[PDB]
Order: sequence, then structure tokens, then C-alpha cells
Amino acid sequence: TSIRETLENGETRMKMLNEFVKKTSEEIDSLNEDVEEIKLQKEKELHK
Amino acid sequence: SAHLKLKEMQKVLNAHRQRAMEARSSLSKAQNKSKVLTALSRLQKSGRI
Repeated sequence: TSIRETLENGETRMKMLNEFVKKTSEEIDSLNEDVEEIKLQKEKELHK
Repeated sequence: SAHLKLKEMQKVLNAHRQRAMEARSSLSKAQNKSKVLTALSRLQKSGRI
């Protein structure tokens, strides 16, 4: 019973860590897109 | 009568004026929402907030 509880807690922690890693990857992709947009804006609008 | 006609047509201008403002106001509101929507599409997508 103790080993089953530990395995269930470990599986829940692994699922939470996977969800957090997916959210972090989505946030990193969004930040990269925003940085690319900012670089394109600084390249185009500064040409004058 | 000349200046009478003048005031007449200038009254029309006033009407046009305000009605134009009306349209302009609406347009502004519209475009306002538009750019507001841009924030709703951008600020929430970047995830920084």
C-alpha cells in the first residue's frame, strides 16, 4: 500500500511536471515570436 | 438676403459638421475596439502577463 501510494504520488508529480514543461515551452515559443516581431519592427521602422 | 442665404448655408455646414463628428466618433470607437482587440490577441498570447 505504501509503495502504491508512492507510485501514485510520483505519477501525479510527473504529470504535473509534464504539464508545467508544456506550458513553459508554449511560453518560450510565444516569447521567441514576440522577440522576432520586435526585431522585425526595429529593422523596418528604423529605416526611415 | 445675401447674408441671409449665407447664414442659411452656414447652418447647413453646422449640421454637416456635427453629423461628421458623429460618424468620426463612431469610427474612433470602432478603431479603438480594433486596437483593443489587438492587445487582447497579443498581450495574452505572449504569456508575459
